[PDB]
Amino acid sequence: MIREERLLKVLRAPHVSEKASTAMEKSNTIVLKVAKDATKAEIKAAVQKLFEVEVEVVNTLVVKGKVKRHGQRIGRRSDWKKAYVTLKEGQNLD
Amino acid sequence: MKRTFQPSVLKRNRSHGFRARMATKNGRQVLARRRAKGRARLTVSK
Amino acid sequence: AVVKCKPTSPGRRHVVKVVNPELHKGKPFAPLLEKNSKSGGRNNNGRITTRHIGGGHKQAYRIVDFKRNKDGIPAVVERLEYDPNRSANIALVLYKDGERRYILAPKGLKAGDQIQSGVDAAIKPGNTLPMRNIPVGSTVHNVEMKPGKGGQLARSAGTYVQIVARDGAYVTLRLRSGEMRKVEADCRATLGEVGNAEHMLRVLGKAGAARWRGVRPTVRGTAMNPVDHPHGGGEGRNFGKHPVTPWGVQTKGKKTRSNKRTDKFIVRRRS
RNA sequence: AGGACCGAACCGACUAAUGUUGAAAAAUUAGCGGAUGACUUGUGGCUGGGGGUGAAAGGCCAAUCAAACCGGGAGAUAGCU
RNA sequence: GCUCGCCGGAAGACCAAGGGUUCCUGUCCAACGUUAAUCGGGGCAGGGUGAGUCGACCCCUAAGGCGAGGCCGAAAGGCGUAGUCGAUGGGAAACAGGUUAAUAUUCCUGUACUUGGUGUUACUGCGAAGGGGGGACGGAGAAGGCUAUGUUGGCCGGGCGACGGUUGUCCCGGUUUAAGCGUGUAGGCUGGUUUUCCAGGCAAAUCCGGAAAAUCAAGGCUGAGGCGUGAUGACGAGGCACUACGGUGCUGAAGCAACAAAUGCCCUGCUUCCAGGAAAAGCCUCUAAGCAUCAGGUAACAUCAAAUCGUACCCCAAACCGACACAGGUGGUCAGGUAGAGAAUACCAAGGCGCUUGAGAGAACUCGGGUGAAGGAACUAGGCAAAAUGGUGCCGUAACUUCGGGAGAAGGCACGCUGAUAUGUAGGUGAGGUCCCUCGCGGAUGGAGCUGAAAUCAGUCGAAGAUACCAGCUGGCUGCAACUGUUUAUUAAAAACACAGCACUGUGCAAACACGAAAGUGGACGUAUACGGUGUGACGCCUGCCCGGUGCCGGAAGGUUAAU
Ligand SMILES: [Mg+2]
Ligand SMILES: [Mg+2]
Ligand SMILES: [Mg+2]
Ligand SMILES: [Mg+2]
Ligand SMILES: [Mg+2]
Ligand SMILES: [Mg+2]
Ligand SMILES: [Mg+2]
Ligand SMILES: [Mg+2]
Ligand SMILES: [Mg+2]
Ligand SMILES: [Mg+2]
Ligand SMILES: [Mg+2]
Ligand SMILES: [Mg+2]
Ligand SMILES: [Mg+2]
Ligand SMILES: [Mg+2]
Ligand SMILES: [Mg+2]
Ligand SMILES: [Mg+2]
Ligand SMILES: [Mg+2]
Ligand SMILES: [Mg+2]
Ligand SMILES: [Mg+2]
Ligand SMILES: [Mg+2]
Ligand SMILES: [Mg+2]
Ligand SMILES: [Mg+2]
Ligand SMILES: [Mg+2]
Ligand SMILES: [Mg+2]
Ligand SMILES: [Mg+2]
Ligand SMILES: [Mg+2]
Ligand SMILES: [Mg+2]
Ligand SMILES: [Mg+2]
Ligand SMILES: [Mg+2]
Ligand SMILES: [Mg+2]
Ligand SMILES: [Mg+2]
Ligand SMILES: [Mg+2]
Ligand SMILES: [Mg+2]
Ligand SMILES: [Mg+2]
Ligand SMILES: [Mg+2]
Ligand SMILES: [Mg+2]
Ligand SMILES: [Mg+2]
Ligand SMILES: [Mg+2]
Ligand SMILES: [Mg+2]
Ligand SMILES: [Mg+2]
Ligand SMILES: [Mg+2]
Ligand SMILES: [Mg+2]
Ligand SMILES: [Mg+2]
Ligand SMILES: [Mg+2]
Ligand SMILES: [Mg+2]
Ligand SMILES: [Mg+2]
Ligand SMILES: [Mg+2]
Ligand SMILES: [Mg+2]
Ligand SMILES: [Mg+2]
Ligand SMILES: [Mg+2]
Ligand SMILES: [Mg+2]
Ligand SMILES: [Mg+2]
Ligand SMILES: [Mg+2]
Ligand SMILES: [Mg+2]
Ligand SMILES: [Mg+2]
Ligand SMILES: [Mg+2]
Ligand SMILES: [Mg+2]
Ligand SMILES: [Mg+2]
Ligand SMILES: [Mg+2]
Ligand SMILES: [Mg+2]
Ligand SMILES: [Mg+2]
Ligand SMILES: [Mg+2]
Ligand SMILES: [Mg+2]
Ligand SMILES: [Mg+2]
Ligand SMILES: [Mg+2]
Ligand SMILES: [Mg+2]
Repeated sequence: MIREERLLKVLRAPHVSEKASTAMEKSNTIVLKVAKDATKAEIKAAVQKLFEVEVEVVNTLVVKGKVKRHGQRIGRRSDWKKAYVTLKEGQNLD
Repeated sequence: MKRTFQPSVLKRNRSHGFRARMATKNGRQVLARRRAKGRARLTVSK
Repeated sequence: AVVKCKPTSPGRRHVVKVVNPELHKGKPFAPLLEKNSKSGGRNNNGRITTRHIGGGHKQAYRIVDFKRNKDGIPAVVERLEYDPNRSANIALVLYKDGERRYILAPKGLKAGDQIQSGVDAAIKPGNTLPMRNIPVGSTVHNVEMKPGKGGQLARSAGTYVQIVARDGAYVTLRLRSGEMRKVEADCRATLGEVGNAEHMLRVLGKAGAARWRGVRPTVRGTAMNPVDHPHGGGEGRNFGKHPVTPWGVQTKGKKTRSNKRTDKFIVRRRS
């Protein structure tokens, strides 16, 4: 059993996107911004517990941070992690 | 023409990297000089 | 059989092959093989210690019985094989108990002959018995220097050692160089000359045949600069100096033996 | 069969012209040599400076070599400008 | 958007290395861009990289590195045992179609596969850090069998022609389909099987190896491709409709045969040669201690798991190495048509470009080319450079020679197209059909159909038929070096180095020698038919005299002579 505190610190935010809206309406897949050290089992357990909903599969990818220039000083945004969580058919989420 | 720098990260880190410097006595003196001078990038190693 | 090649090309003009049709035309015996990694003439410091070595064909090592310890048990000779590691051909023998080994092939040895080590062995080419059991005046090879150490003398393709005397614990040998040396009379020796006597009758014909054997080219010393060699230098071809090594040691005639430990074992030097 | 022949890839660099504040701190164009061999190439490794390596030109060792580079002795010394 | 031109064994496509968001969309034009710029690899904002099967990680080791102890060394430290790292190599498994502005063998649809688990059920010798097998290995060459792929025909759909003709022996386009599973073929290798015994494999062994005897010649292993299924599917020319004119939705014909055919596959094969061609694990098996009815083993079934990291984009390039958006350099993979021996070369397809200043004019001069009267090296240091030769087949071909060569010597003839032989031949392929069978992916016979050189004869056209690109100038005397090779990266490619060969000399093995204060290591897991050094430098005929000087070797009677 994965602890509930970790399950509360795994998920960061939902990711709004044209691709996220397409996968949500077609494949019934939500797109989440997750913690960087979070694994697929921790994500599947978190969505299955905190939302009480049935997860079919989780695909993950790491998003590399961009290099920006505030004024003339260079800088780099953070690497973050993105999860495609495919819900089972019939399941629904706000 | 073929110029003298043909990069390879593996050979770069095996030759000039952190653990290659920390392996020997004189390489540890290299890292002590760069810390005293205050280098931002202390070695090659990314 | 030496075969002069027909001159269809320079590099085949002067080639003499040594063709032996009795050698096995197949793979060697796999358990007796091991890896023989090349050196390039470079020691553990990586520097070149011995020059002119490098390249050549990959060579697997053949484990050869020089100690020859299977006493009493007779062995039949299974087949003759090529060894790239040495000038002499090797013989794959099969003991009665089921062990196979490689020995140096003697002159007249062929497939199907019986060999036997030990003291009570007969005296035919192939047997190995101590030289207090060997008659004076016979030609042996694969001769031990110390008892049980393994054979070290007369291992190259056509060599042999004569036994000229025996005084108790020692026998006096006539080595292939002409040196008369005392060896203990308990050291094993193998009867007969070593096989491939016409090995020296080959002619390589071209430079690549030496590069196949891992012999890099030798730059003669006077073709250098004086920083490189003592012979180097000159405006034209000049050699007004005595021939030395690259390290300044006289070569034409100067002796270099400085071992006072083994001087009691040397009866007469070579002439 | 061949350190065989002709000839592309590939490796090299014999001749001429251009260019010489170049397209290029050595190249282009037209020809040229080898092209199954002592061939060539990728990756990784080893050899360290009076030392390496060198089919040997004092050649090469990061566009630097009759003794690399960097830091230090060091503000060497300079009857010389 | 219509035309034109260029590449097309690349100037197309896919990657590794390397770079690191350069990817896509919106917006901006100050700077950057060798001009303008509304554009951009530029600025700004947002979005984008989805894996049990790809790769890494991981199991394994090579060269080599590190190295407990250890040995050695003023110190630092050097070497190295047990070990542990280390790919560029070995090791389980996924294919097709569809889709996004940007990802896909990653998502979706469909169909598979592998390795681990737990759990039952049947069965019952399990067990290794050990033994054995396997993994597991070279070069060259020859065919044969295939496929990728292409061409033609058939088939289906459409068309009937801006200018003479074109319902036909006419034109255009399409004719696609995988992994897996089953079959086990061409072909390659191999004698099987049973029992007994055994100084071997560090002990053991039922395993391997070796001895016997008996029986059976016929069992086994490997194996491309094909065929069947996958697939009543998907894809599919086109249509039918809406249409933000971008698109979105619906529907969907035929989907066959022959020939040619790879540098790819069978092939880690076969033949042959000498220069004699990695290791370890996974995998299979044998037993050791141990366990004794428990553990574990395999067999089926169920269930669970297969994590983590990379995945955008360039990759020959404007994104890599060159200071540049630099005519340079950069490893691997794919390899269409016509002609052609060909991956050369010419023109094209797919696809991608027109090289980030243009517009005129049409001086000298320079650059790169084209042609040239008569002469033809008189130019010049020198035929430098240009020009010329150039292909296939046949005839023919000198001195000399190491008998191989020289030699493609030199020199010369033919070459297009049409018709006939023969409405397309010889040859290749090989169907129907028939027959046989120990029956199939079978064996004969059979010749349909397809493909298809070359030659002779006759005719005909042009100035010219190897018509373009492509593509040897030849010969004579002579010096040097035998040759192939190598060399001054960046003014010297040579007669210089090397070379095979020859000779001298050292070296008896703890070898000489060399690198190392040393331990040690190379020589060499070699042993005088070996190794090192030196000189000469294929081959042929040869290599003469001098030991006084300088070296080296040998001598040990005398003289001299160190520390002590
Ligand atoms: Mg991933
Ligand atoms: Mg040598
Ligand atoms: Mg020599
Ligand atoms: Mg030489
Ligand atoms: Mg010189
Ligand atoms: Mg000197
Ligand atoms: Mg002179
Ligand atoms: Mg003189
Ligand atoms: Mg050749
Ligand atoms: Mg050129
Ligand atoms: Mg050629
Ligand atoms: Mg000089
Ligand atoms: Mg340099
Ligand atoms: Mg120096
Ligand atoms: Mg100096
Ligand atoms: Mg001073
Ligand atoms: Mg000064
Ligand atoms: Mg346009
Ligand atoms: Mg074109
Ligand atoms: Mg081309
Ligand atoms: Mg940017
Ligand atoms: Mg863009
Ligand atoms: Mg403006
Ligand atoms: Mg501008
Ligand atoms: Mg931009
Ligand atoms: Mg692994
Ligand atoms: Mg390992
Ligand atoms: Mg190791
Ligand atoms: Mg220690
Ligand atoms: Mg060590
Ligand atoms: Mg690898
Ligand atoms: Mg893309
Ligand atoms: Mg084993
Ligand atoms: Mg091979
Ligand atoms: Mg086909
Ligand atoms: Mg018309
Ligand atoms: Mg008309
Ligand atoms: Mg058609
Ligand atoms: Mg199938
Ligand atoms: Mg991609
Ligand atoms: Mg490109
Ligand atoms: Mg440009
Ligand atoms: Mg460029
Ligand atoms: Mg082509
Ligand atoms: Mg003009
Ligand atoms: Mg002209
Ligand atoms: Mg004209
Ligand atoms: Mg003229
Ligand atoms: Mg005219
Ligand atoms: Mg004229
Ligand atoms: Mg003249
Ligand atoms: Mg004149
Ligand atoms: Mg000329
Ligand atoms: Mg010309
Ligand atoms: Mg002369
Ligand atoms: Mg020459
Ligand atoms: Mg040459
Ligand atoms: Mg060169
Ligand atoms: Mg030069
Ligand atoms: Mg030159
Ligand atoms: Mg040694
Ligand atoms: Mg000479
Ligand atoms: Mg003489
Ligand atoms: Mg003398
Ligand atoms: Mg003397
Ligand atoms: Mg004296």
